[PDB]
Amino acid sequence: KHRPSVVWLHNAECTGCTEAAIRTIKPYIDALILDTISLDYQETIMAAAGETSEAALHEALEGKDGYYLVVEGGLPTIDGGQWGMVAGHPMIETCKKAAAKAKGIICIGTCSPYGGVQKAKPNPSQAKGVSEALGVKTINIPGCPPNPINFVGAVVHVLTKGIPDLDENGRPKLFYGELVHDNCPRLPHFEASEFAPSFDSEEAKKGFCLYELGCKGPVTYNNCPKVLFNQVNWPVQAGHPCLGCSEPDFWDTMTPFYEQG
Amino acid sequence: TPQSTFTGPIVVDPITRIEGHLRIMVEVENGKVKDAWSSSQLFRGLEIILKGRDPRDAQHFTQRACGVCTYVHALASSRCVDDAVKVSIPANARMMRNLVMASQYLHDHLVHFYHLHALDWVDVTAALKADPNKAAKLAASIDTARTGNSEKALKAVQDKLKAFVESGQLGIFTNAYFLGGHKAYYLPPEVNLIATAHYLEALHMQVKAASAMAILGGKNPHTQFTVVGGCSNYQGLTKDPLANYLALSKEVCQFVNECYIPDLLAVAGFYKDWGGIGGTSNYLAFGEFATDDSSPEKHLATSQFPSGVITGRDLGKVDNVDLGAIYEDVKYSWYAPGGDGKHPYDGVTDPKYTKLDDKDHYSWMKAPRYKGKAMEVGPLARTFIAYAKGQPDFKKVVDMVLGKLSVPATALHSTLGRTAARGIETAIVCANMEKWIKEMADSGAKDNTLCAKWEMPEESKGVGLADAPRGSLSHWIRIKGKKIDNFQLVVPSTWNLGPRGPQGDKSPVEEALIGTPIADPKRPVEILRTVHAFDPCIACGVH
Ligand code: SF4
Ligand code: SF4
Ligand code: F3S
Ligand SMILES: [Fe+3]
Ligand SMILES: [Mg+2]
Ligand code: NI
Repeated sequence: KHRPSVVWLHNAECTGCTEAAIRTIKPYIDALILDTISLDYQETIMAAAGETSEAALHEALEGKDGYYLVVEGGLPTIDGGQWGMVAGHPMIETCKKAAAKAKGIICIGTCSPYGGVQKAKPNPSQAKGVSEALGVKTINIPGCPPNPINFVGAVVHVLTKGIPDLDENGRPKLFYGELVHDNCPRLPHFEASEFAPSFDSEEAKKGFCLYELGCKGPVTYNNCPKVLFNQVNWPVQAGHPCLGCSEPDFWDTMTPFYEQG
Repeated sequence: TPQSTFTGPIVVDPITRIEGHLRIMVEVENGKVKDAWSSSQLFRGLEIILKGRDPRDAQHFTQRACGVCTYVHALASSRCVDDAVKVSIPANARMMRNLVMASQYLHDHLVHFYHLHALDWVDVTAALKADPNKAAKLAASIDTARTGNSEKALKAVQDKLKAFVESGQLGIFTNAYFLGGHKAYYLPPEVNLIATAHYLEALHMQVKAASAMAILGGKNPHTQFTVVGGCSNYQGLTKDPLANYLALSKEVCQFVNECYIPDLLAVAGFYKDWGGIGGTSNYLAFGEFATDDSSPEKHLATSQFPSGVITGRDLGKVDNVDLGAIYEDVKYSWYAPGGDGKHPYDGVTDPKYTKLDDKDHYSWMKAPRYKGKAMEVGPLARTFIAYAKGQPDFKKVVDMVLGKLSVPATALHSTLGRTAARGIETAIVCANMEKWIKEMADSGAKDNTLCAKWEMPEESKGVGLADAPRGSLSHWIRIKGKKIDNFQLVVPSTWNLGPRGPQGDKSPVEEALIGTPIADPKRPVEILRTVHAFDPCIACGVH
């Protein structure tokens, strides 16, 4: 309408991505919400509850002029999608509905994009990504959770300028274009073969590379070192290796987080 | 006071402004709730997903049980493996781990009060009716003197909201129970305007609070600085970061005091009738901010925010926690039969869904019971236990509150109580930041040791205890083959919002819901008020 309408869905998730969205500055959450978009459904912060919340949802999707769909969390597929329910309906059923007439679909977090932690072996709920589940191309903003800078960025850009340049796994190239390791301020140690053998060792106190401790920054695509989190830090700067969280199925692909294989 | 004659069932699904998926189903007799059911709607796995994996990886998987409660699960898990592994983390690790948790308490309770609970007592639309000059005077009479509570500041808030509303695109306010007036909403427009100005303020303050946490924790949400044996963030031990940390923290504390607490007390004054609605008997706390985090026993005993189990509402007998007494049933839960009464070390997670509104099986959360009884965990439990023990800080603050409110203390046993407790301890964690920070700034500067050396056992078992913003959190592990044989989490929200035990006994939330007055069954704000006071986190609860 006067402000574009965004419908936000929560499925198999931890809410770490709604929390990351609100960590955004440039613009701050309220600004984005009052001035830019029209967040019409978002269970975590919406005032109405129960039937009233579903009426609100209905209204949004029936909106005289479209909506953009933001999906958080993967979809519980086992037992007809009944292991994940909202308003007495299965989560799959409802993303199916919302995605149907959605002007666009943005998957916030590694979970929605690629199935997530619930999809990690042995995957008891048989969860899957919004894409794998619906069978539609989605704009993935992976991460556990993603940098608000990347989310808000993609949202805005999708509302203004249109769909951004995506890589092979659907991630806007703008943010998921360079390897974490390539911008990592510890690269000189990695090249110099100066590795930290333990978190208690002098090398670790000295800031030596964390490859030996299992840093996946070398195979991870994200803007964490360049952009930082909360305008203040990021894992490797906190002396801890990157878990490769912006990567598909990372829970099983990066598994022994403290080992290189 | 306001109450309908409504007889019949009401169900609120989804319960919004909480974390996770919760369906609440109550039976109402003449406008008062006579029975309740707490139905958790999503199952992920976690405990199952962790079986057979490397103990060092657990903290990373479990931290994903929740993104609101961030870090606490990585902490609880780190403490758990430190136990099975038998490592005594260094002094600075304890200080840094405890400091990040304080930062978490800060961010968590601010957001919960404003963004999650507030909408249950405040009518944002009535903030449009208040005159800013009259509002500012009241703000000037009830709160700390702040430029933010000015006539012009309040006015701009009112002008922003007004425009928005007059845009017709209400957004999150769409269908709000307070649209049109609601007999349950008592606050005068002036206080609705003040609260709404502070609501928007807290959206910015919470960013700043999560930024302080990220200095020490690597980043927020989902800290990346703890490791088996201690932490890895050697820079968090330094002069500039610590200085900055101290700065942001200070700025978050000014809001807690000028806005948060005053607002809380303001809302509480108008709704004193809630000091008698939704109370429980039993309270449990594993405690937090310990001075000797070298073992669970040493945690329970040395916690600045103390341990205890209050039964009945006997505040004269705060017993000690017997970790062997803790257990969880699965009778009314969506799990296979046969597993009722398991102690965490022997926990069993066998999901077996039935149907919606089964009554015999209605939740994915298990029912954690102590020595046969339900326990309320969280801010009210902490406050009660801490107070009962003569914890100085708690005495001062609780009495300052009991006084300004002119209510007993027996009055805390309620939704009003639970709500205030969350604020009371925010004021106390804020009261301790400078002190705690100086200790670590000084220790780090002298010796930066952050991680101890340790070794992986073939077989072992351990438990990580912590009192997160919502209550009693414990992670239990059984290492076998140098791998995960069993990893079980018993989370705060599982205690408060799980279903009935095998004795058919209600959980804290189901018990607190009985006697809840419904002024208007079509817009049941009262149900939400009690439910949100517990600060439900369904992801945390079910995992
Ligand atoms: S991607 Fe991560 S932070 Fe986001 S909802 Fe999933 S587990 Fe949580
Ligand atoms: S610390 Fe990690 S991301 Fe950085 S240089 Fe080393 S391997 Fe690369
Ligand atoms: S763990 Fe994730 S947040 Fe960045 S530093 Fe690594 S891709
Ligand atoms: Fe929690
Ligand atoms: Mg459990
Ligand atoms: Ni949580």
